[PDB]
Amino acid sequence: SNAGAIAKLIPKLGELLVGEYKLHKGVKKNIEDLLKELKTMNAALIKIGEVPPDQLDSQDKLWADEVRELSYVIEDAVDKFLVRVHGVEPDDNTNGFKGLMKRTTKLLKKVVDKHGIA
Repeated sequence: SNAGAIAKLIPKLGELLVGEYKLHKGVKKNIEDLLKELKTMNAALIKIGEVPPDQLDSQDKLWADEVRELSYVIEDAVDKFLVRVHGVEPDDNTNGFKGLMKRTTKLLKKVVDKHGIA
């Protein structure tokens, strides 16, 4: 699977959506959001994958790459579980949500031109 690595992250985020963590409801809100994007992005490769590599351009290659690199951020999703026992507390500032929401919206704005992913 060329983009399988990204698809394997689907369940990775679901672990926090199932209710298996020691955090408030406001925390999981960050996880459900991440998966919400990958859910459409990943599935997109399946629909758009129908076309040959000739249709893809120098930019298209970056579109998918940006989604793959995002996997690095997903690690924090489950890491939040250990961060608890560590003594550290959740913070909207430290969480850097501004970087995740901005990194996602950028990719989503590109998919909206295909189907209109809100």
